[PDB]
Amino acid sequence: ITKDQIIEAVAAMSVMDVVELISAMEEKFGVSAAAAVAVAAGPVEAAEEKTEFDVILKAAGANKVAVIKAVRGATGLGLKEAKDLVESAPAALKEGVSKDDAEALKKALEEAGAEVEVK
Amino acid sequence: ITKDQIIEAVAAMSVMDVVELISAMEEKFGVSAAAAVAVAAGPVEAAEEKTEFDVILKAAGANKVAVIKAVRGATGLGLKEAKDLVESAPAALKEGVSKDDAEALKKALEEAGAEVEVK
Amino acid sequence: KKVQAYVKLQVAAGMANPSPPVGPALGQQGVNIMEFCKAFNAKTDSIEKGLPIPVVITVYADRSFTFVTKTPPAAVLLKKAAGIKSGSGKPNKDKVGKISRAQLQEIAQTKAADMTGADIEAMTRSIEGTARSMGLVVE
RNA sequence: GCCCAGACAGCCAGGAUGUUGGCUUAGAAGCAGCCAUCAUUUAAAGAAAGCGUAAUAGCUCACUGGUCGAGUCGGCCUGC
Repeated sequence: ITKDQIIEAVAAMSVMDVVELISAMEEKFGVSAAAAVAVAAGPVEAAEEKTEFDVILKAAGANKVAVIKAVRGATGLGLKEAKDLVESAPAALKEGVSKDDAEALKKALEEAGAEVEVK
Repeated sequence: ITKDQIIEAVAAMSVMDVVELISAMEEKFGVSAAAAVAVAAGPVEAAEEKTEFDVILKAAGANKVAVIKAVRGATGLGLKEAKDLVESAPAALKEGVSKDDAEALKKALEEAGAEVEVK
Repeated sequence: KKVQAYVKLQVAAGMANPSPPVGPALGQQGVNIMEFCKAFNAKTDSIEKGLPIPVVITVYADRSFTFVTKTPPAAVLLKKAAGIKSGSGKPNKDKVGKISRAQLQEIAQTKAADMTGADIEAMTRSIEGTARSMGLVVE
């Protein structure tokens, strides 16, 4: 495909689609030859934009449990892993999830009464 | 500034910037108060987007037949099925495989002279 | 088919009737305490007679019930580690028994699937929070 | 002394895990009584301030967010 076309294709690909991609090139060409695309692909400004999916916990509902329960069930935490971060809300309830999964997670949390925003 | 404006503003900064904001808030408000902000920050999908694997064919190059061979060996698809998945490059060569597998898999495609991508 | 209740706790392997404490309870939710009795002390047989294991039980959709005897160790061996029979009326004033560091990580791990926490040091604790408010010394 | 980092009260959703803490008690399982009142999971949940059960359950409160939106609160003294 045209080089310009490839550039545009990469811009459309979610950072997830590009990560496994650079690691992919790494297997064949090697860390040396694949270094070119690896260093150029990373700049997908996914971090430089503060973005988009994820399940951000804007609010959650005056009680932990319900919210944390969902968190504990979605992440898997005892009594200091989803009770020192799920409050401020470190919205990173989960990462690298599709639109549907992120949508489903949001639902579960909202059911517990968690005002979640999906970036 | 409008709350909505702030949300967008935040979703514009770069990793470094937000870490500077959440830190400034911590010094001003405090680990307890500033907590409510060191949150919406983190989820700046820098890792969420990426640290997960499926193989995808970007291009087969001039060695279509060669690429097909590899595909027919990995997937086990017939000649007609294989070529159909190589020509239009319907991506997904095989999913549900681990890192090493999806990794090594491509280490059998590009050798045939094909540009692969894993999502 | 839409009517369903759910709740059950720790029942002494062998005890059921009479009504108190288990009568109108899970008796006015659809299931009766006629059977379900010999349907508990006839499955929990070959274990420790003195083991208050909480069997999870749904309710009904017809009239019947259901059963699932999960897994004490955890709670037991904790009371039977510093005298379960003779305890201190006011725990924190005196002791009753003692336990080593080995038998601290022992009752630990063996309940991680209910007890919640990452790292074994976080597990060794909490149980150290549950340490004693019932005699027994830490060391 | 507290005040424009909109809180204090409404409304929405939320009050957990070890655990029915122990002892005691026919039973008591946050809530008869006797002792303590720790920790694991978070903006925030007291091994629990009330209603409730035969004992559970169920329902509220404390605690904190969202939404609703400006001075408030504690105290001293004096005139009638």
